[PDB]
Amino acid sequence: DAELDQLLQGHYIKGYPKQYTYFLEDGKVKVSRPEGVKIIPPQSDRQKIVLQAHNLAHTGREATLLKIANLYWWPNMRKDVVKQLGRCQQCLITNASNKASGPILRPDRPQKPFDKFFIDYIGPLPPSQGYLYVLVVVDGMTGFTWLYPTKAPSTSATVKSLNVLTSIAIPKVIHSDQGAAFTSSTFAEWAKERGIHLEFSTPYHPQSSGKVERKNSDIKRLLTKLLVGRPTKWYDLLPVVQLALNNTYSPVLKYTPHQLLFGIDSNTPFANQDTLDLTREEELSLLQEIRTSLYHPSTPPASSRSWSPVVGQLVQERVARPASLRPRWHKPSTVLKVLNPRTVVILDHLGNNRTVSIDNLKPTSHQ
Amino acid sequence: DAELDQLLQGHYIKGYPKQYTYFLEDGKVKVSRPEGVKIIPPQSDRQKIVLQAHNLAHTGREATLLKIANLYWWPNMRKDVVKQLGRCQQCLITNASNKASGPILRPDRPQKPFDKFFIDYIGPLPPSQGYLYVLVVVDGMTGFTWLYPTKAPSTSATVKSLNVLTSIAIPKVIHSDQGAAFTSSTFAEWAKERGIHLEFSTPYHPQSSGKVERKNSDIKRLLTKLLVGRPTKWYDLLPVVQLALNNTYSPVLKYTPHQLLFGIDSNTPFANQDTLDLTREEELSLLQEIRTSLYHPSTPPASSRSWSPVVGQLVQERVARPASLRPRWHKPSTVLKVLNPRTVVILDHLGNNRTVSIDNLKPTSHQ
Amino acid sequence: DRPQKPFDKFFIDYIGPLPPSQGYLYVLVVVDGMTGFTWLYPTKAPSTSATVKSLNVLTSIAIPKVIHSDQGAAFTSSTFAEWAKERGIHLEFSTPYHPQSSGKVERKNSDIKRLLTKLLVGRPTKWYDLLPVVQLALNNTYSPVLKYTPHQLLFGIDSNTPFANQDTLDLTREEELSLLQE
Amino acid sequence: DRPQKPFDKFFIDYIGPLPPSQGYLYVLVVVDGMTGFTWLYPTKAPSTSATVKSLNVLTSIAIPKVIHSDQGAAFTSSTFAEWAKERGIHLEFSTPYHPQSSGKVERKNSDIKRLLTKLLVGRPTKWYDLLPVVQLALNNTYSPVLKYTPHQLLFGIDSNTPFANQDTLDLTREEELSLLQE
DNA sequence: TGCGAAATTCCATGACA
DNA sequence: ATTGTCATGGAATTTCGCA
DNA sequence: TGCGAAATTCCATGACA
DNA sequence: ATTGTCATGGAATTTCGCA
Ligand SMILES: COC(=O)CNc1c(C(=O)NCc2ccc(F)cc2F)c(=O)n(O)c2ncccc12
Ligand SMILES: COC(=O)CNc1c(C(=O)NCc2ccc(F)cc2F)c(=O)n(O)c2ncccc12
Ligand SMILES: [Mg+2]
Ligand SMILES: [Mg+2]
Ligand SMILES: [Mg+2]
Ligand SMILES: [Mg+2]
Ligand SMILES: [Mg+2]
Ligand SMILES: [Mg+2]
Ligand SMILES: [Zn+2]
Ligand SMILES: [Zn+2]
Repeated sequence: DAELDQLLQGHYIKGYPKQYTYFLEDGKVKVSRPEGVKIIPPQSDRQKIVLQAHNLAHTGREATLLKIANLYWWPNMRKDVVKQLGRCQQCLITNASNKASGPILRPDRPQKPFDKFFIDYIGPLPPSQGYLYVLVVVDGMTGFTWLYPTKAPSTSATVKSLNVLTSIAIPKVIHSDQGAAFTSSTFAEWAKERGIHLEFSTPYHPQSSGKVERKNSDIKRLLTKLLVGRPTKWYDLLPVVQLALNNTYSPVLKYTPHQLLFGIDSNTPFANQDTLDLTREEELSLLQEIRTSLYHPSTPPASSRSWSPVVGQLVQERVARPASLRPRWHKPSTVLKVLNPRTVVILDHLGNNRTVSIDNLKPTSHQ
Repeated sequence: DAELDQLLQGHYIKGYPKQYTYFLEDGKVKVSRPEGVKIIPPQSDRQKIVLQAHNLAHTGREATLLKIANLYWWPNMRKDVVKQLGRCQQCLITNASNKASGPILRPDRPQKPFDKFFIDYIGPLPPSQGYLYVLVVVDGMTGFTWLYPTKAPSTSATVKSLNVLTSIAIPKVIHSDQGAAFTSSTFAEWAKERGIHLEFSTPYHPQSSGKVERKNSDIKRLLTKLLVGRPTKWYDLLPVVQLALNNTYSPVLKYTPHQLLFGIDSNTPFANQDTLDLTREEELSLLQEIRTSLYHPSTPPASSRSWSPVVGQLVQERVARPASLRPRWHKPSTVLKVLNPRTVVILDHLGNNRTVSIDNLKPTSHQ
Repeated sequence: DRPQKPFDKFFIDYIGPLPPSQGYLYVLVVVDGMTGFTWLYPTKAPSTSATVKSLNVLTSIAIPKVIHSDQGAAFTSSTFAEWAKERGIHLEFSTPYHPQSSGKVERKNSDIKRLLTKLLVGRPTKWYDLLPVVQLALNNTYSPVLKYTPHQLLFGIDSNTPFANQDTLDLTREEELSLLQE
Repeated sequence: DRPQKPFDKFFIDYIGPLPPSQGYLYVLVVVDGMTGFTWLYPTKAPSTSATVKSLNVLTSIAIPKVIHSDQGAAFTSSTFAEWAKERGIHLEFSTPYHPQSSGKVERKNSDIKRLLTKLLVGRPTKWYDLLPVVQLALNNTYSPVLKYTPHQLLFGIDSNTPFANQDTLDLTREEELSLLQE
């Protein structure tokens, strides 16, 4: 009222351009703008107007302004619109993001065999000999894979299988997702007794176990081919598939996982015989050079509209299993620490510290 | 034998380079190559060798050759390898494609309202007033949407809802996916009685109904926002959501679906009043110009490794619901006709003619 | 003064009681004043509840500035007044025993009553299923004054169902005998 | 002549019958000739079936060129010969009553028999669970001749479980009294 | 004839089972 | 016999208010 | 010192619930 | 407190056989 009063008599007010005529009509301050005559509401009514227009269909910036512009005008309207969008809890937790995650990391290949195992379960598969699942264990450095059929993705089945595997060697680190078989206290005690450090993917991010996931693809692809035109009796094929994949060349590496593990082929078809005249010591010397000269990929280019996390930034975690007609995002949380450009610790929506992947985060819009 | 015989005595044979020495040892023709001494098998044994090496793990071109190269050499080995890869039925139907589909078409917006309806079902939703599904009807030209709650995605529920809708106007064409409610003979008879042509998406390709699918997203997004912190009673919100979306501005169009349909806002909040001084005839004249000047997107750039179908090409249709450990692709079929760069008729794996999207096809590898 | 426009004024009235047709006895008639476009809603009673339920369907498509009706109890109730007030709809009533609308709306409501009568005979209990085709006929009827159909004035295009063959709209001699018997 | 290599020759033999441990009575011992690496498989019988089942696990990790054994019935059966022939494995038998292997394999099999005896006393029915730690100990044992453990010669790296404290491998006075009582 | 800022346009991102 | 679509919010671009 | 062709390398595509 | 991966087959590039 007071601000609009001096505008009616001709005094200049910052934000209101002077070249327009501000008159009164029907008890309302109006202005003749190129798009037409618009009502200038007092400052004390603009928040309610923005809220009424936005709440019609919970529209974004432009779709909300187009509604308001049909009747009203005032300085810096979109500023007030964005101010309401950032305060509408329903939009913040339901809307999608339009900013992609930063480019993926390509973490270093483990230096030695048995430095880091990646493990995961496949299944449920069609029942074969009473078995439904396959425990998959891939050595990070070599890609050498062990297959164990199980009746359940349970801790007890994991421990039994790994007790057999660890008869050959004990790994430094075992990496796995946060499935129930690997997060139980029983499995943690099993690893501590053997000096094995357990490493866990961020939740709901199978990329982090990509080493084994990618092997799972090859396992099921070969099983599918061998089972064409036959009933899905896969139990007896696991040893075949294990041996077949462990002696398959990687075209970019020029070596098989067996070769990276032992430095010499065993009595398998088409065995390589290049080191036949070398001694075992000379063979192992060549093997050490091969392990260190393997091709390693680099981080891809960031997309044109990616975001990277910053300490103190407001971010929102993706809802794990969102119910029907329920929001896909949690309420905003704060980035406590940036472990790497793709991994952060947030002050969780429950109050806890949570280590998550930025693939399961979006930056809260409108700051 | 005969070809390898003249090679042992020093005669030149095409394909075998002359600068190498071809000798005999252990009853086998061998050659000293830079990588080492390799066995040269006779022509009559090379197919079996390629097959044995490939069948170890059903490997691709390079991974199969690396096996063969460990022991043997002969002219143009990869040529024989590719010849076997193109004949291995298990690989052709199980392997993935590495050639993307051609760029998407952006078909013309229908010229007039009621020229083409797009219809689809949403659900099952949480039970609200005994209802589980929502029939969605979007006019192609305007985007104006009608919402009907149903207890099942059935033909009877579709006919009842469309009999109410068609009280206002009859559309030329109704487009829908191949769901059961829209493909029944009862629904076909219903449309023929009213002069409505039924148009069907290619199977398993919701992109083709993208007009309604995109509206389904907005419908569920607004329902989610309105139901935050409340039980999911969505039945009474359908009329609200319908009105709210039909009067929401599209930022790229600068108009609401209601405006594109009627040329004037009804008594809704923030109604536009720009044509208040025009007559209805002048209003409808401006509306006709607006309908013809709407922004239309163009075909995006093709990706660097896309494929486009050609008449007579061997292609494979994606398996609809592939069972566990079963191939993801059907046996090769032939392209009969190219309706458009993204749609073809194939001689189906059952012997029938099938109109499919190239998104559900891959080109058969190795010709 | 501003030229007349669609959604400026909706004229509403009840037709009935009719013979039962799938449990419905009345028809709520809604006519847009400017275009003459007609919406028909079957109800079981000429009550406020039935009126609000039917108009909630229509007002989820378009909201009028003014609703006009006579002094019927369904329209003058405090509940219906609150319903209109919640939607920003002004209610306008004609003087008791002096129904007043417009020439176009008067003639349109005449056509509706006559078209229903012509199709009631022979099948008086099957009018619920015929309501869609009745509205299409009414809304694609050429207007001598405006020289456009209601469909054309409302959507600004031609229709896909142009009604060129007009029903006689007068009962044939055999239709009159069957109506006197009923 | 070509230098000796891993997988050139696997030496196999049965140890047993042992006290029952979770239903198993025998141990199939497999030793790689070049590295001395040891695999232990518990079986319920020294039969061809039990041998094929255990070696199918091992031969899904690595296949030897030659398998060496004595003239035991499980190893000289026509079924086991067909099994080896299907995998391209040549079977090599020692002369009856004249067991012949290598100094490294002889001493390795001596260590296995002694290490098992030292851990059998006090818990003669719990050796099934101890088979993993037994192989780790054997395969991470320093070789005086080759100056490398079997683990080092097989994988070309150091191990994450280096066994620095050697068991006495000789029964203590109290362990001898408990073994005589059993 | 040019400046700083507001307003408009652009468009990558992601979801419709 | 058929075919993706478009709300969203930071960024890039254009226009505006003034001189 | 250069040519045609074979061989090798490159790398976008897609799937691991 | 953690992090994508790699077989695949046309295409692009390099090497080979010969002069
Ligand atoms: C995105 O999917 C998820 O949120 C997690 N799903 C699992 C997946 C999963 O979704 N795998 C698919 C998949 C998607 C993207 C990738 F980059 C890798 C994958 F394996 C999984 O492979 N395993 O082993 C799981 N194990 C336990 C619990 C969940 C999963
Ligand atoms: C790829 O998913 C399919 O094969 C088809 N699924 C359906 C989908 C579906 O998968 N929708 C998701 C979806 C994915 C990609 C798109 F470009 C649009 C979509 F709606 C659907 O929306 N409707 O309505 C269906 N109706 C009947 C039968 C199937 C669907
Ligand atoms: Mg998992
Ligand atoms: Mg997995
Ligand atoms: Mg559908
Ligand atoms: Mg759909
Ligand atoms: Mg009345
Ligand atoms: Mg023996
Ligand atoms: Zn909102
Ligand atoms: Zn194959």
